[PDB]
Amino acid sequence: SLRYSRHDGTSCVIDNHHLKSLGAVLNDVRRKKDRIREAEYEPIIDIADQYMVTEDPFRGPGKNVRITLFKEIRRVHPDTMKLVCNWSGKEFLRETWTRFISEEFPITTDQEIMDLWFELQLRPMHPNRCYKFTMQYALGAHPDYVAHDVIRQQDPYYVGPNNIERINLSKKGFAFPLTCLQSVYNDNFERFFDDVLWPYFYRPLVYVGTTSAEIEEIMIEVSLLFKIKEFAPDVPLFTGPAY
Amino acid sequence: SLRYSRHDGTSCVIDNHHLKSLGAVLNDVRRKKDRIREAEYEPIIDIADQYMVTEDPFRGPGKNVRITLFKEIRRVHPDTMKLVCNWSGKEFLRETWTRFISEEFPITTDQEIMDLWFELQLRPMHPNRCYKFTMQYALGAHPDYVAHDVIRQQDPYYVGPNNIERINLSKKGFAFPLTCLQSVYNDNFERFFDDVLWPYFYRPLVYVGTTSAEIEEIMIEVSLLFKIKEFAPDVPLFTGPAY
Amino acid sequence: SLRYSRHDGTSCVIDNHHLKSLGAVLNDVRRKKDRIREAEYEPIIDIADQYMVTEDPFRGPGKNVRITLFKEIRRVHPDTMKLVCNWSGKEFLRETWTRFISEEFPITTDQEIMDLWFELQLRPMHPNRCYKFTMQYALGAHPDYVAHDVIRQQDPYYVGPNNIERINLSKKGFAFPLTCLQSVYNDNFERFFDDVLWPYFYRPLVYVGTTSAEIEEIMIEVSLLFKIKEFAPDVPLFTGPAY
Amino acid sequence: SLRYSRHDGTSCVIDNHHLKSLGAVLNDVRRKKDRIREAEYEPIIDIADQYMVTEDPFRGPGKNVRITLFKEIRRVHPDTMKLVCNWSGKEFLRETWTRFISEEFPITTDQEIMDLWFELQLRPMHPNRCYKFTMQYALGAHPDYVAHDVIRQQDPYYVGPNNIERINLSKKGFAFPLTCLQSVYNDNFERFFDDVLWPYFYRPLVYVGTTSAEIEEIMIEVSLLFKIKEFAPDVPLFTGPAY
Amino acid sequence: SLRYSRHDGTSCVIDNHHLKSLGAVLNDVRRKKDRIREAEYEPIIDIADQYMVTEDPFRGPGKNVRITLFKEIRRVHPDTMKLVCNWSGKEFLRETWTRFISEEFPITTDQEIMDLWFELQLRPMHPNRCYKFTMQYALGAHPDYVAHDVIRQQDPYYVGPNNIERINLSKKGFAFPLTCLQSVYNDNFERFFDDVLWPYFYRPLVYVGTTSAEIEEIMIEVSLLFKIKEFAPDVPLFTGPAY
Amino acid sequence: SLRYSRHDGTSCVIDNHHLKSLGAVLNDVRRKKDRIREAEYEPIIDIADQYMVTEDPFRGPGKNVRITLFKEIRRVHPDTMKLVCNWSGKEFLRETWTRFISEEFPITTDQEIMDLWFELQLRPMHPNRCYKFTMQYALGAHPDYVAHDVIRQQDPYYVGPNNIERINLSKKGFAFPLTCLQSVYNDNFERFFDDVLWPYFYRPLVYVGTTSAEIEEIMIEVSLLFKIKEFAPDVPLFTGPAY
Amino acid sequence: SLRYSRHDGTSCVIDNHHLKSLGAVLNDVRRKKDRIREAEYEPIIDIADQYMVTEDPFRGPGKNVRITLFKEIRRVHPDTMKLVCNWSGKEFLRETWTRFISEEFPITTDQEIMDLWFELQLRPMHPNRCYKFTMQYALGAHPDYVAHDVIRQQDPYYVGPNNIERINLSKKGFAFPLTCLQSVYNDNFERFFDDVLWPYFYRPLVYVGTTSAEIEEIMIEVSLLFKIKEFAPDVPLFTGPAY
Amino acid sequence: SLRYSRHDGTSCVIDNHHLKSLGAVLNDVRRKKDRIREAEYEPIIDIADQYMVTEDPFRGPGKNVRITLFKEIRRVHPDTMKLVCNWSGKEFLRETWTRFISEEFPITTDQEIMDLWFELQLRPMHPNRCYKFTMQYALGAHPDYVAHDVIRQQDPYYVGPNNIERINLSKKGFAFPLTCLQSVYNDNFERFFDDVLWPYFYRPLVYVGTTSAEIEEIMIEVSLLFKIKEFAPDVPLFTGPAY
Repeated sequence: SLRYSRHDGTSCVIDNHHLKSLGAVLNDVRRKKDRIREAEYEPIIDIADQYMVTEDPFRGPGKNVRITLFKEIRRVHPDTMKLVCNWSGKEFLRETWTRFISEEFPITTDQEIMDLWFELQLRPMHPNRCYKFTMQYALGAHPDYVAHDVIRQQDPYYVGPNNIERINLSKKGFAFPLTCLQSVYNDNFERFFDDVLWPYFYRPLVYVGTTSAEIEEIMIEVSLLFKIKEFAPDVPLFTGPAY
Repeated sequence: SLRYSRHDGTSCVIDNHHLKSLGAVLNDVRRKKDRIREAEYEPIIDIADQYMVTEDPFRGPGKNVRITLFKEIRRVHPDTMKLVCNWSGKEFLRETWTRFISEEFPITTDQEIMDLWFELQLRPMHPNRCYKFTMQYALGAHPDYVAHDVIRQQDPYYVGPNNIERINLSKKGFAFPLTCLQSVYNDNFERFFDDVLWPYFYRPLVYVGTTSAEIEEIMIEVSLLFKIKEFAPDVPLFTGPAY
Repeated sequence: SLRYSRHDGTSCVIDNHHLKSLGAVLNDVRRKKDRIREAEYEPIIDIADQYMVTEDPFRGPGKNVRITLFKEIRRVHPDTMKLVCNWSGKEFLRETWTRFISEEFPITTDQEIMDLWFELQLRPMHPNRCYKFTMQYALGAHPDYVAHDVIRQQDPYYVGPNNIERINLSKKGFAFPLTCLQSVYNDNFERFFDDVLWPYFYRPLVYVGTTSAEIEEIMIEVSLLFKIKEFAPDVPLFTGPAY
Repeated sequence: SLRYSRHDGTSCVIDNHHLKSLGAVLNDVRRKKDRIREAEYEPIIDIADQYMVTEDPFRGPGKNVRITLFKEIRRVHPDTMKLVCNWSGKEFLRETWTRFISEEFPITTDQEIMDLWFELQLRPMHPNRCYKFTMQYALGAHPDYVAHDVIRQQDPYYVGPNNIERINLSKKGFAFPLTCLQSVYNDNFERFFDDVLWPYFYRPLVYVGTTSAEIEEIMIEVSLLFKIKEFAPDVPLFTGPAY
Repeated sequence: SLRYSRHDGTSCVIDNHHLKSLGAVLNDVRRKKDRIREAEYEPIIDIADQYMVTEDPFRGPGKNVRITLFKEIRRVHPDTMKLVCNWSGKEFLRETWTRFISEEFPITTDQEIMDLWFELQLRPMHPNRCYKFTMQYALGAHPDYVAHDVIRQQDPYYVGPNNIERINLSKKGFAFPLTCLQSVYNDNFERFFDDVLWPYFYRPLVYVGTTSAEIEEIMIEVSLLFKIKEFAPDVPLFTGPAY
Repeated sequence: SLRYSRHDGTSCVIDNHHLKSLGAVLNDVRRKKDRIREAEYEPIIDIADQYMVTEDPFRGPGKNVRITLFKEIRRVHPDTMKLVCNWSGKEFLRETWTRFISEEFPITTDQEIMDLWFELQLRPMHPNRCYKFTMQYALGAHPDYVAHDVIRQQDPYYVGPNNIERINLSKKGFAFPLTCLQSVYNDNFERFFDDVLWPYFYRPLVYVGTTSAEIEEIMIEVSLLFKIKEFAPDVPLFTGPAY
Repeated sequence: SLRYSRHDGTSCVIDNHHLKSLGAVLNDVRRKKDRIREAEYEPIIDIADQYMVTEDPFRGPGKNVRITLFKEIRRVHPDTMKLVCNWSGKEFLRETWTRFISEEFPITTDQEIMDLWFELQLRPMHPNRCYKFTMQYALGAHPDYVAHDVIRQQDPYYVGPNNIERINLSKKGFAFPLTCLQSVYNDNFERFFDDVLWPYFYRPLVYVGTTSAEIEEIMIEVSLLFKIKEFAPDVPLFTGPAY
Repeated sequence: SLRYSRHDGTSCVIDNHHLKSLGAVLNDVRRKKDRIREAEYEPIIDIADQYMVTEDPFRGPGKNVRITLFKEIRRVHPDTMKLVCNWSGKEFLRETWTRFISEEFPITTDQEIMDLWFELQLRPMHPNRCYKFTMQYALGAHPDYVAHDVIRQQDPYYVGPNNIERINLSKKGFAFPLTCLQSVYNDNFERFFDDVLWPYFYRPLVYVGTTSAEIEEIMIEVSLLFKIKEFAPDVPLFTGPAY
C-alpha cells in the first residue's frame, strides 16, 4: 500500500504561469515510457490469449463449507500406500447427509451445492523430515469387494504444495442432500437414501503414501468441502407480525 | 511484418573467392548464440510441459454463430444483482429452437453443434465511471419456483476483461435442435418439444451486478453462441440436371 | 495507440468452473510486480516533489494570437550582433495597437491579455551550414539615445532549439490595448496613446548573432504573441429579435 | 575529448571495389541503432517539453561583477541565527553606490544592470565538522525599528550545496546607480540619494544559522553581485586625432 | 523518421531570466552521457580499424544494367548438379555483344564498363519446401571438351540468402564491347569477334544443385550484369542548330 | 544439439476442448517477442549489408590437397628474420610438378586447380615461451641475385593465430601442372618446363621471425596447398567390358 | 595502461599456513567466470571464422612513402564533379619517375614496391559547413580523348571518414621505377620511358564532388603513396677500408 | 576446456594484402574492451588487497595422511551432545604413536610433520532427515577429572558443509613422533612416552550434537590427519652395490 494513491505533488500559479511538482512530472514521463511498452507487447499478449487457465475453485466463486469428518494416523512403508477409509456406500451416505444437515440447519436461504469435494489433508508427525505426500483413489466397486489395506505405489497423484488434495465427487454418482437451486423441505435420511438409485456402489476409497525412503507417521484430517451459491433476497428480517 | 523474409543480403564470387554480406554473416553469428540459448533452456521447458493450458473455445476450433436474443437495461444497487431473464423451460426452448432454425435455414451441410453457450454482454451507459461487472447463475428449479428479482452479492463470478461472460449449457440438461452429426430432416417445434424429457425444469437464470459503490445503469445484450463443425464435401454445386 | 484498451481477453464458465485468458492473467501478475515497484520508489518521488517546474506558456493555458509584424534579412559577422528594430516608443505603440486591433476586431467576448511576448524567429538562408543563434536585448533608454547598429558579443542569450526566442513584455512598462478583464469600448490610437504615461521611453531593442566563425545570412520574422483568456458565456447566438 | 572527431577510419579502392574500415562500419551500424532509439523516445520528450527549467543567472547570460563589501565572524547557537548586517537605508545606499562606482569607473561602454544580488558566502572555521547552513532575511521596516540580533530558527532557507545564497534585490525597492541602458553622466552620491524616493526604508537584514547541534564558528563574506549587459560597438579605439 | 529533427523544445525570457524546455535539457544531459561513452570506446574502434570490409558491388558505386539472357527449368537429384549453359566461346560472345548493344543503343555518353558479372538467379517451383541452393562453375576448356551434363557435389559454392550468385568475369579472359573509357564508334559483331584473341576458349560453364534430400524442380533466370560509370558533361541538350 | 527439435509438448482433446502443453505455449509467446525484435533491427542489418566479408578459402569451396615439401629448424635473433628457402626457379618448378603429380596420380576425374598457396607452418621448440611469429616474402628477382640469409625486421606480416601463413601464388607468374578445367594427358617435367615462359625468374623467397626479445628455436613445415574443383560425373564405375 | 601488470597482491606464511591477498583471490574467481564464458561462446566464434576481413594496407605491412605532387583548389556545383588532373600518359610518368627517384635516392637497400596508390586528400575551406566528399575516376583512354572538365554525379564513390581516397594503380597498366625485388642500377627517365609499352594510354583521371546543396570551395592535396618492403641485411656499415 | 586454446582463426595473403579471420578480429576487439575494464577496476582491487584470506590447509601445501582410528555410533537428544572419546593422555599417545608409525614405516625420506589435526567426520544413519551437526571440545584437564558423557548445548561450533570438523593439535601440548625436519632413528613407544613432559594432561575430549528437534542416530569416523613436507633428493634408487 502506497501513501498518496498516485496523487503525488500539486500545482500553483505565479504571474499567470503554472508550476507543477517535479516528481509528478517525472512520473508522467515514466508513465508515457511504460505506456509505449504496453503497446509494444500487446501483440504478444494476443498470442497468449489464444489459451486460458482455470480459477481455483476454493479461492473462487461460491463459499466454502468444510464439514470435517474424522482424523486418523497411519504409518506407511516406502513405496506403499495405506487405505484411509473403507465405508460402504450406505455408511458414506449417512455421514454425508447427517453431518451436513446437522451442521447447516437451519438453512434459511435458497441455495445450490455447486460441487462436492473430498478433502485429504496431511501433516507430518515428526520434525526434521523432508518428504512429500502421494495419493491414489477409486470411487466404485462391487459391494462385496473389500479393498486392499495396503498397495505398492505406481504412478500416483503427487499431493500439492500445501499437503492438501481435494477430489471432486460429481453429482453423477454421488448424491447431494440439495440437488439443485431449491428451498429446503421436510427431509430425513430414510427418504434421502430411498431416492438414491445405487446407494451401495459409489464410495470414495483413498490411499496415501510418501516419497520417503523410510517409514513415516502421518496425521490425516478428512473432510467434505461443499461449494455453495446462496440466493438471499435484498429484504429485511422482521419480528412477526411484519409491518 | 519484415521486408526481406530473413533473406537479407546476397553473395558473389571474385577470383574464385566467395563474398557474403556482412549483415547476413552477423545474423548467422547471432542465430548461433540464440540456438545455444534454446538448448540451455530446453530442460526448463520440459518442467513446464508437465502441465497444459486450454484453448479459447471462441478463438479456437469450430465456427461461431451468435443468435442474439434480446436487449435489456437494469439499474443495480451496490452489493446486489438483478435477474436478467425469468423464462420458463418451455419459453426458453421456444426461443432456442425458433431463433436458431429460422436464422440458419437452409442448413445445406452435415454438421454438429459442439457447444451451446449463454452469452451475457455488458456495457456502461454513463461515461467517466470506473467499475467492473459481476455475475451469478442457476440452471434448474421447481417449475413453480419463481426466482428473486434481486439478491445480495456473495462470492460472485467476476466478469472478464471484455465485459463478456459465456456460460456453457451442456447437452445433458439443455436440448439441442441438432443432436449429433446429422443432416437435417423435416422438423418443427412441437416434435422437438415432445422429445425433450424435462422441458420445464432446465432454464438459465442469470444475475448481474457491479463492483461499484453507487447505483449504475447497465445495458445488456443476451445471445446464444453455437459452436459448429461442418462436414462439407469437396464437391461442386451444379444447376440441375448435373452433367 | 493500442487496440484493446487493456480489455485483453475474456472469461467463460464450464461446469461451475471459471476460465480466464492466459494473456490477461499474465498481465495481472506483471501489474502486481509494477505496483510493488511504484510503492518502492514513492519515497524517492517525495524527495523530487520538494521542487517544481514551470509549464510552457505557449503550450499551456490561454490561447496564442501571433500578430506578425515584419520580416528582415541581416548578414552578421562572427562575434557580432546586428540590431533588429529601432522604432521609437510611439512607433512601437502604433504597430502594437494598430495591428492587434485591426486583426482581432470584432472582439465579441469578454477577455484579458495574460502576457505580451516579443517573438524573434530565425532561419538560415544557406543550406549545409551548422551554427546556432544568439540574442541580446534592451527595453528602455533616453528617447534621443540611438542604439548601436552592431555590437560585439558578450555573454548573450543562446536561442533555443527551434530557433525561437520569446521575450516577455510586462504590463509594467509596456501598455496593453486591453488592460484587464473587460468588454471593449469605443477606442482609438489617440486616446490609447494619451493614457500611456511614458510613451517614448519603452521600446524593444533586440540584437541577433550566431555561434559561427563565418558571416551568415539570416532571415528574421518578428511578431507579437498575445496570451489571452476568453470568458465566453454558455449561451446561444440568435438572430434578432431573440425569442 | 576524443582524438579523431568521429572521423575514424578511411577508404580505398582496389579493382573498382571499395573498401572501408571495419571500425567505421560498426559505428555506422551502432549509430543506426541509436537513431532508432531516439525516434522511439521522441514521444516521451514531448511530454517533458510541456514544462521548462530556469537557467542559472550566474552561469548564464550577462557578466558577473562581484563587489565584495566586508567580512565577519559569528558564533551561532543551535536552533538560532545571528544578524549579519544592520545598516540603515542610507548607509546601505552609500556602500552600494560608492563601492560599485569607484570599482567600475571608468565605465567606457553603454550598459544596463540586469539584476542586483546580495551574496552571502559561508565557510567553516573548524575542520572535521559536519553541518549545513541556514538563512533568513527581511528587506524593509520602520527606520526606527532595530532588528533582533539573534532569533530562533523557524522554517528557514537551507543554503545551497556550495554554501552560497544569492538574494535578488529588485529594481522596485532598491535603487541602482545605472537605471536602464545608458551612458554614464556626471554623477555623485548626493544627487543619487536625493532621487531615491524611500532611502531609509529598504535595507537587507539577513540572518545565518546552522543545522548543527553545537555552537559553530562561521566566517562570512558579503558581496553585491551585479549582472550586466554591455553594448560595446564593433569599432576601433584610436589615439586622437582619429584618422 | 522523427518529427522534430532534434529541434525539440524552445526558450523564452521572463524578467531577464532564461527558461528552456525540460525535455531538451534532459536530452543535453543524455547526449553528454553518450559523448562520454563514445570517448570510452574510441580506443576499441582503433583496434577494429586495423581491418576493412568490402562494399557490395551492386549496392555501391556504378549503375546496374541487367541484360537478361534466358530462363530454364531443371530437376536436380540429391547430391548432384546439372549444367545450366553449354554455349561455345563464339555463341557466348554473340549473346554478350548482341544483347548488350541492342538494349543500350543509342549510347549517348562517354562511359566505361567497370565489371561484368554472370548472374544466376534461382527460385523454387513447389511451395512448402525447405532447402538451399548450391553452385559450381568453370570458365575455360578445350573447345572440343564437352562438359558433363550432371556431376556429384563436392565442396560447392553455397548460394547466398536471396538465392542469387553473381560471378565476376574479369576483362582478362572475357572481352567487353566497351574496353575502357570511350565514346562509341561504328561497330559490329564481326570486327568485335576478330579482335578477340581466344574467342573459343573462354565461356562460363555453371552448375546448380541443392541441399535437399529429394529431387527438386528449379526455375533459373540467367543474366549478364554490367557495372557502368558514365561521364555525362554538365551541358544542355539543344535542338539543332544550337544558339 | 537439443533433444526435441523444437517439437516440445503435445495436444489432446477433452469434451471438444483443446489442451496444449504450457511449455510449448510459452515458447510461442517468446518466439513472438523475438520475431518483433527481428523486425525492429532489420533496418540496422540493411546498413550492415552495404558491405561484405570474404569466405575462408581453406574452409570454403574446393578441396584441400596439402603437398608437404620439407621441414626445417632455424634460430632467429630478435628483430631479425632468416630465409626459409633459396631454390632457383627451376628447382622450385621441379618440386612443384614432381611432388604434386606423383602424389595425385592416377588423376581419374576432370578438375581444375583453383588456387596455389605457399603454406608456412610454425611451432615453438621450447615450452613456457610467449611470443608470436612474423613473416616477409618476395616472389621474383634476377636469377643471379642471391638473397640475404638474414635481415632486420621492418613492417612485417604478423602470422595469424594458429601459426600458419598461406601465400597465394597467382597463375600469372607461377605455372600450374593443370592449367584449366581439363583431363590429364601424357605429360612429363621436361615438356612442362619448356612451356613455362620465365622458369628462372619466379620463386618464393620467404623469411620468418618473432616478436621475442631473445633468440628462439623454430620448427618449420613448408607445403604447397592446392584448391581443386572436381567434375566427377554421376555415373558408375564398372569392370570391363561394361554391360 | 594499468599499474601492476596483473601482479596484484602477494602472499606470506604464518604458522605453516598460507595467506594470499583478497583482491587477488577475487580476480582468480572472476577469471574463472570469464574463462567459462569464453568456452561458452567458442562455438559462436567458429561460425564467424568462416569469413575473413582485410588488413588496412596503410596501417599494415610495408612502409609508407608519400610522394606529394601538387595542391589545387576547386569550386564544385551541387551534383557535379570537377576534374583534378589532366596529364597525358607521358607527363604522368615523368612526375612519377622524377619525384620518387629524386626524393628516395640514394636507395641503399634491396627492396620492392608492393603497391602504388593515388592519394586524393580533401579539406573544406570554409568553417561551419556540413557535407561529405564524393569521387569518380578513370584510368585509360584514347591519347587524343580529352576528358570533360565537369560532369554530373551518378553513383559515385563516397569518400571515407577522414576525407582520403587512395586508389590502387596495379603493376599491370602503370609502370613502376622498381619492378621487383632488386638493387638499383644506373637509370634515367629516357630508358624508363622507352621500356614502358603503352606510355600514352594509362593515366589517372579523377573527379571530386560533394553531397552539399550549395557550391563549396575545396582544397586538394594529391600524392603517390608507395608501399615498400626493404630487405636490409643484419650487417654493419663501416668506413672503408673495412676491417 | 576449450578446443582451440585461443588460437582461433588463421591468416593468408592475396596480392600483398593480408586477410585474417573475422571471429579472431572480433575477439581482439572484445579483449580490448575487457582490458579497458580491468584498468577501470584495478583501483578497486587495491582496496581489497589491503586484506588477506587463508589457504585451505587440506587442499594446500603438504600432503595429507589420514590415520583413521575408530568408528562409533551415538544417539543424541535435542539440545545435547555426547562425548566421542574418553581416553587418558597415555592411551591417546599410544594410539597416536602406534598407528602412525606402523602405517608409515618404512619412512624412507627426510620429512617434517607440519600440523596434527583431529578429524571428526559425521554422516546420518536415517534418510529423509534435515539437520546439521554441532561440536564442542576440550584439550586438557586433571587426570582424575572424568568428563560428563552428555551435556546441554551452549554456543557450540557449527560443523561445516561437508560434515567434517578438523581441530588443530599444536606441537605445544601434543607430542609428535617426528618433531622437526629429521631422518628417523631407532625408536619405540617407551622412549617416546618417557620424553613427553605431561603425558597424562593433554587429550582431546570432543562432543557432538545436532540442530534437530528430535533424537538422531549418528555414525562417527575419527582420524588423525597429518600434514607432512617431504624432502626427497633428486637422486636414483639403485640395487646395491651402486655403480
